[PDB]
Amino acid sequence: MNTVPFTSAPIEVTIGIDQYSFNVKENQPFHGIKDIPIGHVHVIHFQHADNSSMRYGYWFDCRMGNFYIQYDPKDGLYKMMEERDGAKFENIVHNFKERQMMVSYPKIDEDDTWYNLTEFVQMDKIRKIVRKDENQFSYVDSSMTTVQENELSDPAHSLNYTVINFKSREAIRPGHEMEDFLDKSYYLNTVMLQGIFKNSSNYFGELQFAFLNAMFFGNYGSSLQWHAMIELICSSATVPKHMLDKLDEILYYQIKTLPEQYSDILLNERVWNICLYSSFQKNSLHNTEKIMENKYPELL
Amino acid sequence: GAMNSSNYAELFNNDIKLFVDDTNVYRVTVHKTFEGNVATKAINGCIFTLNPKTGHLFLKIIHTSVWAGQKRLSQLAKWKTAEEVSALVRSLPKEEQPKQIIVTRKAMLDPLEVHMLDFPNIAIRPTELRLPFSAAMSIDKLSDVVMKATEPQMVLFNIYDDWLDRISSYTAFSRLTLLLRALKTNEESAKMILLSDPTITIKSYHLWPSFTDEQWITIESQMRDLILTEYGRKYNV
Ligand SMILES: COc1ccc([C@H](C)N)cc1F
Ligand SMILES: COc1ccc([C@H](C)N)cc1F
Repeated sequence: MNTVPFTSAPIEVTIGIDQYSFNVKENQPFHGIKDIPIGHVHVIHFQHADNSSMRYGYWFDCRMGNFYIQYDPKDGLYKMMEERDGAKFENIVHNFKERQMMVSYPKIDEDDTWYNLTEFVQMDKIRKIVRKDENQFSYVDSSMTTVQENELSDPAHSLNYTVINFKSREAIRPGHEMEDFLDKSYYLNTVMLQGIFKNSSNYFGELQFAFLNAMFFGNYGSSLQWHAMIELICSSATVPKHMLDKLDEILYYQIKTLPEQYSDILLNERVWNICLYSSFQKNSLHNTEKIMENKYPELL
Repeated sequence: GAMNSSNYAELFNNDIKLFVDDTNVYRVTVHKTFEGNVATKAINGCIFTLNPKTGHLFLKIIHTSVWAGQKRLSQLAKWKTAEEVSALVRSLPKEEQPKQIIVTRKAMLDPLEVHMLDFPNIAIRPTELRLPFSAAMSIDKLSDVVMKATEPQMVLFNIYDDWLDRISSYTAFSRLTLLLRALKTNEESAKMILLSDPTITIKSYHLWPSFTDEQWITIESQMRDLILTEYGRKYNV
């Protein structure tokens, strides 16, 4: 069980850690989150009390280093930092724990939610979408735009998701125009899976990281990326059976975890009605279709 | 974006452009089978591709053999239209290729766009106008070449005949749309109007009769009367 120590909490802030959130008051004695389960990525994120503009946060893996948060009053945000001195870190955490100033990641034992949302997400791939290589952790916020978005203006602060575009030459073989546009199996299996992602675990990883950035930061281009990757599988007549089964489970948990009040902005009517009711895979997403009907029948 | 009444003069400027109408590409006669079921039997069709400024018509004849063994033919027809338009473009010298192609039906946008990805600087646009290009098979010489075709074939016409020697493209397009609207609302009467007296005749190299200026006014008036009427005869007014 790992720990993220906070130098202090000088401004009133809502703090999220994965799917949970809590409130800290201005200058409340607060020095961290403890008992963070090892073996998953995590995200710690922030919504300031004064400015609900800009949700922001850090993706990180405790196995990759000792990380802490200290507020920066110049840039006006809680920043993640790495402490390279192993025993200085241990000694800092131990005093915070002894003084019982850290909140506890309240994982219910029955609860596989975070594993299910992050099954294929790996820090090494996160760092390739979010290029900032001096750090082992990755910053994201509400306003960051995607590479594809900027093709339609600071590159250093972009989300380098894999560009998907159904009306592109990448996607459409010369002389297979109608075929490839109505059955995207070529573009999914040969271009994306074999060529670009190498395997379906990497593809699902990006899909899951897009959904999480959309939900936690309301990153609009992440949401576009999540819907795009779903639609590409659903619009492909030929998909490995194991990918469809996993996709159903992937989506089931995303849909399960989405706040009921955010469904208007984060769910795309066309994509969902097409995937669930019109596409090749309309009959291959039983769990996802059942929860979508019982929870968001309005959208459909 | 879309083409409508406000940006109407754009058609007649010096940017090369084509309309594409696909309404006669896939044509069927529906009939009963021996067993008392229904079956379609297709007949030859055509893509109506027209330069509105010059009047050059590229009439690609769609022979029924193209549908042999195919499923979802109404959807295939939109992609077949798009394949043939894109090939036409590719066959043209660069300086003759269109800067825009305007489809008369929005369902042609995706198929044409996908077939034209190599031409990123050719704009594919819809239109809000309700153009009567479906009545192009009411023109006898066009209907003839289509029905006689035993194979795929491209025939070139000027749908304005020699009109441009005397009138502007704007006026020539307006006469054409009026004749076509008339043929669409009541083909018989429109046709009765056109060849009223044998002194006026259709030249071998033309589609429409050789009318004087003064006779085109009389005809245009008779076509408007026809069109307003049928609108009465239809809504009772
Ligand atoms: C809150 O956690 C820490 C606070 C301060 C430091 C270093 C000495 N700047 C390191 C930590 F790990
Ligand atoms: C990680 O610490 C917490 C997480 C959630 C809460 C409540 C249930 N919002 C409180 C915490 F102290």
